[PDB]
Amino acid sequence: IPVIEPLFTKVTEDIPGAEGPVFDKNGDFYIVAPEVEVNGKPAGEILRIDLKTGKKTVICKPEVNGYGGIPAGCQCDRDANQLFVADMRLGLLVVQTDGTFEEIAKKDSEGRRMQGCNDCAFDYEGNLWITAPAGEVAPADYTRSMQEKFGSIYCFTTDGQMIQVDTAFQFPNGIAVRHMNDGRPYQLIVAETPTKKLWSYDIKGPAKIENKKVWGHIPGTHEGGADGMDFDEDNNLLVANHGSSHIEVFGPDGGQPKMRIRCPFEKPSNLHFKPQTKTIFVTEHENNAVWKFEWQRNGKKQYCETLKFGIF
Ligand SMILES: [Ca+2]
Ligand SMILES: [Ca+2]
Repeated sequence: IPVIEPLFTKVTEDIPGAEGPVFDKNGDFYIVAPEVEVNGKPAGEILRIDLKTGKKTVICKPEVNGYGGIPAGCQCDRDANQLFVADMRLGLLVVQTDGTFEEIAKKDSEGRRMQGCNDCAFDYEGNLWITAPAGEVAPADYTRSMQEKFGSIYCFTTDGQMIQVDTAFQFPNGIAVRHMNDGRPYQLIVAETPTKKLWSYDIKGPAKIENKKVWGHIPGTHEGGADGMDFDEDNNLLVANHGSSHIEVFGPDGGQPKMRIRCPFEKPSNLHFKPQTKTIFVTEHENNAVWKFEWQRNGKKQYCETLKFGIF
């Protein structure tokens, strides 16, 4: 498998569990520190990063009823400059740039207790596909599906429904949506970390997925596996292979990686493209830092970059 070794330029450091890199509608960059703890208890943070200086500013330290969150994944909304954050203790949060937030769901559409989330992906229709590797949200005792298969998948629809679309995953992690050229969502890809697998489904409609299938295989026998993911403008899927020192590159059809990207660290966690560029910002857990490197092409436009009132 061809392996490229681009130059990684340091962005910022010392972010415990450095995760969920994201750009908002203004081009501002955000990172979440899920593993920040105070006295041994969760006290995760959502930070804004000045790309010019690398200086960190924590805008939100989410907590509901004394229970601190473990914010791990992000997506920027389109109709409003706000962030949808997957939290391992609080579920789905909507965080404003001013630092204020709101917990989206205590229970799903079936009245079942919500599970802690890790990452999410907006389809062009506005539906948010979320991975829930943890057990029930706070105040429930913290649990995560690294060893047992109780991880779930949700779809938070445009009409405000938190619908559980599947379960029994061994730590569902990164997630991405494949769209047709005309913009129609048609395939959901989900990473199952420890199993070294990437799963896929046919998106039949909002919160409607069918035909679960092992779409791709993650290299290595190291502890870890597929973490964060995203598509480039050509629909190639870059996946951070946590613990492998590489970011895997899958073709439109999946299977085995058609290329790998060597990182100057062992634990790449998540990644995100800077709008209108080839620049990929990468978070990693070896040094708990953020880096950036140039990819061969631009990224696939995020839902937040699309237009509600566009013509084409
Ligand atoms: Ca993740
Ligand atoms: Ca991303």
